Amino acid sequence: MEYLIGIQGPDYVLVASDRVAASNIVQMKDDHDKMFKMSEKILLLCVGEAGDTVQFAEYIQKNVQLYKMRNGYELSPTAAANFTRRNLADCLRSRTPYHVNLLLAGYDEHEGPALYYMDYLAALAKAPFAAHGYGAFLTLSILDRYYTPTISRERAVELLRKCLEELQKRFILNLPTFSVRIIDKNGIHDLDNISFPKQ
Amino acid sequence: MEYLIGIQGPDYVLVASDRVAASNIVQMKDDHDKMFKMSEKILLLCVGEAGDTVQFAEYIQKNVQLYKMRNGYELSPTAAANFTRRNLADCLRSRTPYHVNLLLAGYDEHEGPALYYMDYLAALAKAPFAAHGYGAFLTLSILDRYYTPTISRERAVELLRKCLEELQKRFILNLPTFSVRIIDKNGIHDLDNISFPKQ
Amino acid sequence: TQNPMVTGTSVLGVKFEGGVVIAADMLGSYGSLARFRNISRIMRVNNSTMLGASGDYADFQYLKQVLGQMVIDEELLGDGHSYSPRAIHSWLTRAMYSRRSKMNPLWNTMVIGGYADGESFLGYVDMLGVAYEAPSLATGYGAYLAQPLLREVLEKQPVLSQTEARDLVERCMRVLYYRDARSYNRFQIATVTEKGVEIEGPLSTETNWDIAHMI
Amino acid sequence: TQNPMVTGTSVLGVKFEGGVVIAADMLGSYGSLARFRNISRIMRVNNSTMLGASGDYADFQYLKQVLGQMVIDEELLGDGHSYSPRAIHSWLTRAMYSRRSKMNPLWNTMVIGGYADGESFLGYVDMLGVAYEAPSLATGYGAYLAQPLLREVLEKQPVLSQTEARDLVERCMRVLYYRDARSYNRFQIATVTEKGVEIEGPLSTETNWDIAHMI
Amino acid sequence: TTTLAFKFRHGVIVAADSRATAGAYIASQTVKKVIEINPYLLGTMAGGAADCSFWERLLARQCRIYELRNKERISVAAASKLLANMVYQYKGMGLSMGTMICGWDKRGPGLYYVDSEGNRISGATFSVGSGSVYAYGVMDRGYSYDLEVEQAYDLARRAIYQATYRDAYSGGAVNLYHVREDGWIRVSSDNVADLHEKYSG
Amino acid sequence: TTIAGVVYKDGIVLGADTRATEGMVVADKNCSKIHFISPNIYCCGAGTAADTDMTTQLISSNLELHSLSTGRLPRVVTANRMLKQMLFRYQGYIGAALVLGGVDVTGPHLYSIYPHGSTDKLPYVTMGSGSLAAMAVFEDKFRPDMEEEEAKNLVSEAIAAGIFNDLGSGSNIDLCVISKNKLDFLRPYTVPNKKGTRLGRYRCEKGTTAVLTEKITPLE
Amino acid sequence: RFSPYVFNGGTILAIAGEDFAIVASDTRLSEGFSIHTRDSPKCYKLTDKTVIGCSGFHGDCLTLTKIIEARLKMYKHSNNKAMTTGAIAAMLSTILYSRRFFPYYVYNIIGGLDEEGKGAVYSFDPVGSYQRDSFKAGGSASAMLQPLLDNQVGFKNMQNVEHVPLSLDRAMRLVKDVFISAAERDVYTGDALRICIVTKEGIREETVSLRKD
Amino acid sequence: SIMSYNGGAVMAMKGKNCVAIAADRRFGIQAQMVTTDFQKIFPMGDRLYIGLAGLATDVQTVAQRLKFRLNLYELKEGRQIKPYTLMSMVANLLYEKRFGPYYTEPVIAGLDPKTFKPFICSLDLIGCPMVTDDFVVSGTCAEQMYGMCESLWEPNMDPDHLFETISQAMLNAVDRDAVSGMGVIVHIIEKDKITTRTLKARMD
Amino acid sequence: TTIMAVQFDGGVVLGADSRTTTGSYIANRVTDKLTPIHDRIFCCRSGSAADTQAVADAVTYQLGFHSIELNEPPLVHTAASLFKEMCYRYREDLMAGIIIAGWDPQEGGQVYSVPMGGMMVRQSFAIGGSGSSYIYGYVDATYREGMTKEECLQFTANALALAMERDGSSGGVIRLAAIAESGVERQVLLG
Amino acid sequence: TTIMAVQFDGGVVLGADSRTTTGSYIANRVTDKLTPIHDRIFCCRSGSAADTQAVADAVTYQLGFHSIELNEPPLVHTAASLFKEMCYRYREDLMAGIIIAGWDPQEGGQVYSVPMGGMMVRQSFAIGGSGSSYIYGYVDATYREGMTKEECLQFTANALALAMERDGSSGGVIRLAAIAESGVERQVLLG
Repeated sequence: MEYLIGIQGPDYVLVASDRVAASNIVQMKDDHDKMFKMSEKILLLCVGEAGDTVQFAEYIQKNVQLYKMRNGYELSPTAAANFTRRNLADCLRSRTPYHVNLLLAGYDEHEGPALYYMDYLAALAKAPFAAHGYGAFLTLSILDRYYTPTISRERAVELLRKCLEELQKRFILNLPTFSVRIIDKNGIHDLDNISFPKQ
Repeated sequence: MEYLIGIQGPDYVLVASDRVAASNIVQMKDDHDKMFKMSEKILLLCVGEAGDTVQFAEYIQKNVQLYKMRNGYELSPTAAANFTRRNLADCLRSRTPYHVNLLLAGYDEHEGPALYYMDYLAALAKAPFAAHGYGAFLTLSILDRYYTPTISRERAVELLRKCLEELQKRFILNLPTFSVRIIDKNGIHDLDNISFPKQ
Repeated sequence: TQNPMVTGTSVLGVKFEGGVVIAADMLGSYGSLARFRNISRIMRVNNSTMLGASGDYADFQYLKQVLGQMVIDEELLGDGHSYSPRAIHSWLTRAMYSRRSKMNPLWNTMVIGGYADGESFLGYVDMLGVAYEAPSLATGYGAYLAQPLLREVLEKQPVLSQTEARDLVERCMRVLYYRDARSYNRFQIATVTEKGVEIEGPLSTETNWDIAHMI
Repeated sequence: TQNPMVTGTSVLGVKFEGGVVIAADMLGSYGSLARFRNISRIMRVNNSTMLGASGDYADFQYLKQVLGQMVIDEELLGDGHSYSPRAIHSWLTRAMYSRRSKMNPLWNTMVIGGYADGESFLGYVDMLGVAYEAPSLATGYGAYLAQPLLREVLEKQPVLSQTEARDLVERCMRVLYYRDARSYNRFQIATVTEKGVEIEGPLSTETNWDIAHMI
Repeated sequence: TTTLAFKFRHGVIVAADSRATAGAYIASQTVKKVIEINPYLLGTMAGGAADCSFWERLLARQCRIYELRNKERISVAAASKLLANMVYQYKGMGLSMGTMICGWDKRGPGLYYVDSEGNRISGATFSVGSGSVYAYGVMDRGYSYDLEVEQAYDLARRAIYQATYRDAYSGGAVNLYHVREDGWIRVSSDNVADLHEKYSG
Repeated sequence: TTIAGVVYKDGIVLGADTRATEGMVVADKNCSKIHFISPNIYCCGAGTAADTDMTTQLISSNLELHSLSTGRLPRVVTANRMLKQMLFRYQGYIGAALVLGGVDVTGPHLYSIYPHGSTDKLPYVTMGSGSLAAMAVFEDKFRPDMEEEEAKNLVSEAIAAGIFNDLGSGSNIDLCVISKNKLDFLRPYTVPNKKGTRLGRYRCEKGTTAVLTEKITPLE
Repeated sequence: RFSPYVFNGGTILAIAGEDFAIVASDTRLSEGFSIHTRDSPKCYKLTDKTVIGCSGFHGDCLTLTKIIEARLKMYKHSNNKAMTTGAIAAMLSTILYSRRFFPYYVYNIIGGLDEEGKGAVYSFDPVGSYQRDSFKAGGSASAMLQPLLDNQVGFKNMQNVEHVPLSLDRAMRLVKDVFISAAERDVYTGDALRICIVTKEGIREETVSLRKD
Repeated sequence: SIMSYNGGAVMAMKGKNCVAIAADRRFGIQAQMVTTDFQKIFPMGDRLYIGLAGLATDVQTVAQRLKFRLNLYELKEGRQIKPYTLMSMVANLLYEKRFGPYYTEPVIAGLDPKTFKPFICSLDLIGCPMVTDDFVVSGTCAEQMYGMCESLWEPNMDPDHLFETISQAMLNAVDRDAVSGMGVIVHIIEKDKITTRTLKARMD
Repeated sequence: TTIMAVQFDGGVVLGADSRTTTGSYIANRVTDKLTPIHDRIFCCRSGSAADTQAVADAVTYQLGFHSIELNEPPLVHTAASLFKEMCYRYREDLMAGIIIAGWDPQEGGQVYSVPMGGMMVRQSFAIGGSGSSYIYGYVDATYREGMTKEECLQFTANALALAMERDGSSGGVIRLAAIAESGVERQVLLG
Repeated sequence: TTIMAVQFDGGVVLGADSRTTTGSYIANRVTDKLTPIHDRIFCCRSGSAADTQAVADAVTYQLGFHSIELNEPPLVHTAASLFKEMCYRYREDLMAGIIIAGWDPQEGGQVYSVPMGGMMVRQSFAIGGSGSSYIYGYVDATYREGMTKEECLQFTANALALAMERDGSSGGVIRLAAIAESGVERQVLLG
């Protein structure tokens, strides 16, 4: 439903969800956070049934830290992505399935940055730029004409601006405020909250 | 979905529509007009299935113009309200029912200002201020909080701006620009178009 | 049982002075075909109580089996204590409720008649566990049809004799033979006293058809 | 007709050298009960063509009525012109198609056999208006059962004699008596040549049951 | 059914109606909805009586066990997490429960919102029930953080009055609870008719 | 609803119970279920109340027209034919359970009509929801060619059994006797159920209710 | 097919007095358009200071009554003292939620004395919530009886009508009036009335007839 | 139900020489109210009113069609209308829509045009008349008003006790009612005059 | 329910039970299930009741009018044709169990059957009704070609006796109809 | 399909048709519908084929085991009880038309019936199968108490003959069984 974008760079991953926690008519919470800092270079975003989102984040966020304590080091983004896919694919054929839509943002020392893309039927994907929800019908074509693999981060933030400006022009939902993270050789750095005065 | 609000005063009726013509994902037209000037002192608003709204405009607009050209004198608002209610109540039980939501704004030389309220089941109502959709709820609360029958028109414009500022904070819709009219002893005077930059 | 295959029909019981008379017919109709026109729908339990049932006949056979086992077991206790009729009523009620709670209803409508220790007894057990005592019971269509005869005479006279009761049961069964499509002109009367339990033979009715010579 | 009440069963028809033989049986089954075990299911139209049907027997009576009317009309013109069998086939197809197009279908499966002016004719009409010509037609389950026999011998020999065709019809009807539940051991043969139209009597079959002595 | 809760500088305000109908038929006008979990917690009854009642009683039992094991009062977020985990195990089986978890924390003011759908979220203002949107309207008119005590009382009371005036499924007495730093206190319980006479002019 | 019919040695005795409930609540305590058709023919209704009313008034209109056009006393069989033809024309949509009785020159004639259009001549009929109790009492104690008081007692007894069974009426019984000469029609026949007296004057005092806006309009 | 419930109807009344709990109930057990009996008292006398009434589906009423009696004996044989009223209420609430996903179709009213010696009526619902009210009318005749008690017990919608505490005998004639007035218009009510009075000295019962239709 | 889409509650009660009809004031969609001034009691001539409950569309439509036929009748014949005549007229108008039914439950309350005889009756949604002597009710809530009127009604009532009795009945039964409330209008008429009062009902 | 028609040399013999039922409750213990149309032609009906009553009235109308316009006694096959037309015309809505028989001066005794469909056939004997399958079990066992009147009476007596005894919908009492060149002889029996 | 058991004084006589049908097609033209369980006890089955085959095999298992452990010839009522339990317990999935018959040393010939429900009754004669209703129409007319063996054979011959002739599902061939004190005599009437 709501929105979250997934742009990859050469050496950074620029993810940005929204802050909306509405219930079918009214916007109950307009500063909500959907971000779960797994490791020092691995982020995770979630979209779907809001009873399943918190539960599956509670599973992964409290299992990867267990791996961290046991082995004395940190997962690859690849193995973490596959581990999440494995848990979805095992949880799907049960009496209690999960209906979530993830995308994972990681950073290796060796592979560098990495982006994965989940789905409610547990499919892996190694995408250059992924999205979710209804926004994802527009905001990928708003992007696929101005994407360059060797793009700098200020161009990327500008392209976020250019894309949100076209989001809030022809879209029935409200979506006033977007939070923005970035990953680098250091770790998770939070950029400023991107909101808009419309008119 | 959307909503067009109308307030009653001592000698004025403050109606306020939107300018949104969206279809199920996207806002196709951002400057739509839902205001049907029937005669020199009678407005009409319409909300519902958009194949029907244009044909109500056709039917009622052109038929009241027929009345005016035939006899020599403009209708009362009350007779216009009943004529619309009768036409809906007749077209209801057929193979082709019409599913719209009207509310009528008029002003007589003798009755003064009047505000009516339809339904998709064709009920007359003589109300001080109206409601449809979900803008219904989140306007009626504050609007019934602040009402005085002896309220001046600039107070009403201030109240309406305040109500819209409360609207643009807890919806899930977009609603950027609202067109506003007023009715006086003279006629239909268009006010300025009321949009809001959100953040 | 979701679908009752072979149904009985209505059972009639009524108290009197120191005894309870129960009488049902001997019909095993399936659908509308009277496929089994000689069956017994009344169990004579040990010395005091006595059972009569409706609905699916197989479930009646099953409960007949289980009750016979339990009564034999208490008789093999050799202590001198038996089941009161109301105890059987309680056990049967709990049994039916336990069946319907697990979505396995035993399609029946059962009547328990017993006489013990000066006091008569006439109990009712539904499929749904609805169970009560009554001076006159009528199952099936009998609760529509022969119940007003019972409630007329019992209101006009609270106590009865054995002969009055037996004759009244005969009249009610004649009427049920008149206007019930799942009826049959062969029934047995079963009567308990303090002198024991006795099942009479396959009796029949005397009909009248003098209305048919009118147009 | 939404629900066919009284169905017939399979109708067999095949051309030969200068003639067409048709034979269908005489059974009027309802449900599974063979309620009408003596009826006629072949109308002898005027002198050349000839009709045989399956499905709802009442609809076949209706079409019998209408076609008899039409044929009597053209004969009473006195102009010396009759209907070709192919014209009959065309009219029947148009009638069935217009009847189903109003969503009130005639539940039938019809065979028109005719011999006119040297050329044999053997036509088929379905309920949906599906219609064609064939050297051999088999309706109902006969299209599953006896149709391979026809298409075996006609592939083995493209022309036939009257004797060979009649024998083959007999064998196919025997086979249908073996493994069709809606079959009956009494059928009638109809034959058209240039000598006119001739309907044979209610012939029977000869069966074998020697496999039953095996276990 | 209309409940609301909002925290501010001087703690938490919780008010609710007391009308709990049955279909089109009102059962009672005096159904006490704000379930008093602890001497430091307050829970609500938002959608369904028995579910809210039962699970909040079980949560109270759980929290008392926790405090007796740790010699220490539980946090607010902890109770919200426990309630969400207990409710989540019956997903889809037909539990309606939209309650609110209020109380004072080691961090201070705490306001969480737990659904039978499991939408466990913090926040600053909330309103649950059928006429909840009316409370949203008039409250987000009158809301600030820097409000006073009597101001907040009037805001909540006016809100519930408007909600019971417009929507039909709400009415009865208007309770009023106030969470301080140390303990909660009932402010008052006012009838609709008194407020109507008082606030209509 | 329990209407009954019988034929004694001269004519017809019709009875009824007059509790017309709407769903689960006793809506009425006195409902005239015995309707007029003609000076010789009556009718009772069951099931849908207004359908029976409108149909029986339409048939009574048509028979009054036909009788006044003819100029002699009407026939029961013509009423029967009209009713069955109309109700068969409505394809059984209109639910009207009818009992038709009247005395012609041929004598007493009773017909029961089922709302699809199936009709029967019988010496005794019972219709309605509680019809089975009255059918029980009839099949118990009917004999042909009963007397006047005998039949009246019988019909009263049958409908009383229907009232002691479910969905009878607090209304005490309506009866009607049609003969060759004497037409009678008796509304308050015999009251078994006296309502108990009040145990407390729960009187509303003059001024216990707050008034907001008074208004007086004189008349002539 | 098999439907597991059937509606038997019934009417249970309760009035919380100053030092008395009056629970009364008719004894008609019916089903659809028939009459099964004219003697089935809905009330049950548990302790010397507790009376429970149960309406709705009758088999569940019987089963629930027996389970409550069993747990009463368990509490007594474990803890050497009788239960209170509210403890019984809480236990019943636990039971009714303990069969949540296959519910009892039973309305319940527990009256009785508290530990202070005052009247206390605890209403219920099928799903298992409860509250301490001053009066409830349960079963089929709820809407026919609640507004009259609102007028008479609550003194509501009245003007300049002062509050007298409800005496015993005035409540008695109130119960007799409301049962006659409710038996006039309702179909699931009549043929007897079993009136239970809880005092500080025991349980009194009283049977007053009604109209027999 | 469809009868509970907009609510509605009409009570009419026969007094000694006078008759009192009262209704609720609320109008709104299923739970969201709109206004408090919706008229459900109409003047059909003098000393004779009709009340309507149910779907408001059918309420206004039936009221206007009845006004149409009523004016035509009173202009063909110079006298005014008797209550039985109006009852048969309403029954005929409803039964014309036997299969496309209007969703309403009319209540006629009026006096005799020649004498001072009171009159009450109600009709079903297909045109079933029902005359009584004590009271008739309609609308969504029924059993509440049945209980109250069977509790409080006495046969011979001066207009003040009549007014107070219908007042208490309407107030209590509407306060127990959910979807219909928000005020009471009371018409108490008699041979001499027509009185119209509104009560201080609970606005909850 | 169960209706039975046998022809013999001189004429035909009809016969039925009565017991019109609605569900499991008998509404009518005794019922004229056979209907006079002309003075020599009967029809006995089954299926639903109202359908067959209205159809019998309409057939009576058209047939009597036609026979008066001929000024000649009608054929039985004429009435069979009328039932065929008016049952096939509304076959979507009726449940016709019509069996027509009757003596004719030109053709002797004849029996036609009309089942629920609308087909018309001539038979030498006929069953009909829901409780007819059993006596249909042995009507091809006991029948002998060329009976007398009394043999047909005894035959159908045993037929309807066993049908009433076995099936639950049938029962009540037996009505017989003797149609010949001489007259119409009806009687009521039990045994 | 149509199965039938008749006892006489010395022993019993059984009988069935052959044709196993599926839809309107016959899969099997000739079928042992009656099955030996013990050497003196048969059963003939109907309804579903697979269900009754499985039940008969399980009864064969338990009954043979029990009879060997007794070291005595088994009773007929015992096998009746076994089919009763197997049917009634795990019903709601089966279509049992089971008829138990057989000679017994203690009791002579007996015939037990188990319909689709699961009730158990002792009868003197019995029907079973879809096309059993018609000969059930006249098996209560032709039967006389106290027949001989040849009378029972001719009886079942006529019965199954008309059952095969009239019903569409029946047909095929007649198989008969004669069980007595002496031996078991099976024969096949064909054509």
